[PDB]
Amino acid sequence: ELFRGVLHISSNILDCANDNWWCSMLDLDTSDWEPLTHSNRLMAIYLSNVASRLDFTGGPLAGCLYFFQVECNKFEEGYHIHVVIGGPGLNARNLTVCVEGLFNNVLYHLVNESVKLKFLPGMTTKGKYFRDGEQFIENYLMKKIPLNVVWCVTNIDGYIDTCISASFRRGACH
Repeated sequence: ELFRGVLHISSNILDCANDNWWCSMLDLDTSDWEPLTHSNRLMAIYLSNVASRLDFTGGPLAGCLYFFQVECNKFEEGYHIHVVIGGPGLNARNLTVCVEGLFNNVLYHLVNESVKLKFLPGMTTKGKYFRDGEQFIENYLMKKIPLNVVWCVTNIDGYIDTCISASFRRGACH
């Protein structure tokens, strides 16, 4: 059903933030989260920005189900976005180009320097794109606790609210 992939965000990209990134007007509901500040807020804004444009997007990404999770790199500085997405217009021949276009088109608006994110899809043993994204969400992504997971966006019923709920994420762990 749902594809899987990762985008890496080096810390150099955060340094190039312009006023459009900082002066974001969108609401980050941290009523059940850790305080989002500095680059964690910048990445939460970016992830919320990409989802916002996606909810009313057209083309192959219209009518798609998505679940994006930005997390801190486990051993280094920087972040990585776990990307789970799937839909009628979305197939293996355009998945990479659609995901890279979507995330980069938003990022261009928010930075001072020329940057590009590279999408790397999860591959099976035979090189075919993985399609176990919903179970990846359930068994792994939703079992992260902030601020290991920094922010999260989704349009899938059930995760629409639980995904940014620290108390619910601790339930999926236990």
